[PDB]
Amino acid sequence: SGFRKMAFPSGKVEGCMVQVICGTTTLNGLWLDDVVYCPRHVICTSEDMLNPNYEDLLIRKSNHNFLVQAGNVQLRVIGHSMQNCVLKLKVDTANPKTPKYKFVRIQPGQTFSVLACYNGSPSGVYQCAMRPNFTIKGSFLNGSCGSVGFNIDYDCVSFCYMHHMELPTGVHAGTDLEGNFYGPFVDRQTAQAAGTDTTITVNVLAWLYAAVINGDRWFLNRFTTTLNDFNLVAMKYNYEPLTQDHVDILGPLSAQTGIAVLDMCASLKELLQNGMNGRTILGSALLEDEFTPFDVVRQCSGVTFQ
Amino acid sequence: SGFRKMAFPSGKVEGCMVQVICGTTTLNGLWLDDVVYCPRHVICTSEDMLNPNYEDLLIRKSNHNFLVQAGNVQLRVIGHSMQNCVLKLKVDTANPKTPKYKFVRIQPGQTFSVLACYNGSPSGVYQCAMRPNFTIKGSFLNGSCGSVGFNIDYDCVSFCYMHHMELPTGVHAGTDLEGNFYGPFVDRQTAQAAGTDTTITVNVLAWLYAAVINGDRWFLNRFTTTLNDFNLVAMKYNYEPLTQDHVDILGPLSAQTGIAVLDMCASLKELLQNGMNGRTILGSALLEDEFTPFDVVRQCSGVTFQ
Repeated sequence: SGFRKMAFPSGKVEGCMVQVICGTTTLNGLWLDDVVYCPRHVICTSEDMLNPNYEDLLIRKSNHNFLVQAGNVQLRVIGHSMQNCVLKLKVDTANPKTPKYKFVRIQPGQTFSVLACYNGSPSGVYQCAMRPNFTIKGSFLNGSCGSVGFNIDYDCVSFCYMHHMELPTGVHAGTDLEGNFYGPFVDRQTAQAAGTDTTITVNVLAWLYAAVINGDRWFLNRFTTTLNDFNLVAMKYNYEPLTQDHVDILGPLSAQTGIAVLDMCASLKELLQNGMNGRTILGSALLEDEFTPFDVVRQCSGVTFQ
Repeated sequence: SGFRKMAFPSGKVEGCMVQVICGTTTLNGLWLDDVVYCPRHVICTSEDMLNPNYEDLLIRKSNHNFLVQAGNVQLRVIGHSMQNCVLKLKVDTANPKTPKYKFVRIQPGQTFSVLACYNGSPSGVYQCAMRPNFTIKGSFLNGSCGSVGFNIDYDCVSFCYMHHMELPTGVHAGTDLEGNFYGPFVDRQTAQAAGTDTTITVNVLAWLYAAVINGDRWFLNRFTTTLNDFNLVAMKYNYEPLTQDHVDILGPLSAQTGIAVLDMCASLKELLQNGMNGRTILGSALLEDEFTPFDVVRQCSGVTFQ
């Protein structure tokens, strides 16, 4: 029993993290097969970041200007190319520790594990949700750029995030591993609006299910609701509209607990309208939205990897 | 910027986790050098757990009754001994993936990373505090026994916890790697009182410092206090008494922020007496006590491993 926000074991990703140096700039890179992926702003100075012309800045760089190191072993760059906002450095050596992997563009509301790195060295691991507004609320200090987010199913590591920047508001923005930013953001040191961050309703419901399974039941009421009625309430408190797809994803959890989804919606509605009145749920005084239905099932069943 | 509850990278520990089978019982073991460590209740059946005589139950076991497997590779047990509540299985092969390591008995209030395992396979990683009452609030399903807690400094993994049991109250109890239980607990399926769980005051203060560093400053007041005055309040809300040792540990954080420890105590005192009035600190609606002063410094500075 018990319910914790836990990350995937990071070992498989630890073996892929490298240090990338170009001029004065040092950040983290991801070494898979004979290719190293990193933020293209590795080529920028502090001044360049204000208004970079990446094509022109990269022209001034050759293969030998990129220094790649995996702890102690030196990697020779034998080719470089820019794919969107990522730089692909072709190296002479295939990573012997390359896991089975995919590149995945995740949807907003989905979760992943971040391996926070500095100077190519892993610092720590934690879970994140991709916010509806395509930001993340991580822990990223100077030099953390190129740190990656991932999910692990069985053998396969699915990379979904590379960290690029912190916005003036202190939230975090980045790309998929094809170098396409999540959200409207660009790799320029400028003012960038994230937009209204809504709560991931389906995740909150999944977490309420997790609570019931672990014996926190006080918030269960004798009321029910409709999708329309509920969504009217959702809109007021800046919650994502709940769809039938969402209802279907929660089906296994409703089946385990014997609580219909719309009954659980009615509980959430009261929590939103009345608050918690000093009580807590799974050790939290607010409604948690960083667990997907999958995360709850995975943890309540105890799925392992490799 | 940003502040997250993050675990140590688990790769070094992943390579040490094995499956231990004795009869019908399967749980996790820790393979270091040519010795495998596991909970001694591996030898128990469900019935045995009610009132086990471990010496007598172990007599009925020989080396060949212990099946140890590291993924696919079979380990031959060439010796077994019981050390307190742990079983030390001598195997024929030294773990090639044995990291530099120590065994450490941590103090209450200290934190560590748990690698949750099932069938010898890592499931996930999260941070825990050893509660003042020597319990932990983890996420441990059936088969998770033998999962370990650790800290990593640079090269060295310091193992501090092995999971043994869940109490009827749903909290978790276990041993150091010498097999001595933290707290008054025993490896018997019986009723066991944990005792009053107090809040780790020094950790709450460290976290308040973390908040200030990240720009959450609303709770800073124009008041101050004494240790005695503060501790009078602490006692009322079941907080650990704050000592001068605690004050000294917080010194670096007071120096960074320019907020005296006793001034920060005065803020905490008001928070305890008035609550948060609907506001949050570092995304929490309650006071967090699972970050040590070390954890805050580590994360605010960005210390890496290997």
